[PDB]
Amino acid sequence: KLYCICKTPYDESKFYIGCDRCQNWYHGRCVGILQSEAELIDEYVCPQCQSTEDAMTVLTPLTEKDYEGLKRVLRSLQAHKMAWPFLEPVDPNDAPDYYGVIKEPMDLATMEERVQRRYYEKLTEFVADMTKIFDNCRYYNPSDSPFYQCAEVLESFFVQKLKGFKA
Amino acid sequence: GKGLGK
Ligand SMILES: [Zn+2]
Ligand SMILES: [Zn+2]
Repeated sequence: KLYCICKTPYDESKFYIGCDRCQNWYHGRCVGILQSEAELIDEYVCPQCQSTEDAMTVLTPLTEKDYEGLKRVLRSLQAHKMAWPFLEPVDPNDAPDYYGVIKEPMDLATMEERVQRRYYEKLTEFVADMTKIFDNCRYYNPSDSPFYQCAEVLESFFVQKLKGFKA
Repeated sequence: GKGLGK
């Protein structure tokens, strides 16, 4: 009865564009799209639906192609200059109290094993394990320590590398 | 850092 982001009655004198996801119609004007502009995109996706698609990328099942992606992402992390602390499980000999302080240890080799055995079913689970690596480090190590700074840098890197991951 | 250190 009311349409578009503007919540107005249907007016057949006006140009509408239809969202291919929700099938609701939107004034071309309210979405910044002229008629000549609409004949160049194949599938319009409206503001509300688009943010839903954005949000659900981390929750949809990991495809075979996504798994190729996780392997690449992991490889770029393992190669990063700041990833040296995170390549393997912490050695108790290097930090005798570590496994008493850190309840859920995580590291890149363990994550590689998990990718190998297709342990992850959604992107959010992979991200959760990566986030554990960084949160543990920031928890165990002082803020002025290069270990902590390495976590800060690598997390920032990872967040960038994850943009446009999923189809 | 809650830990004794590395
Ligand atoms: Zn829509
Ligand atoms: Zn409108």
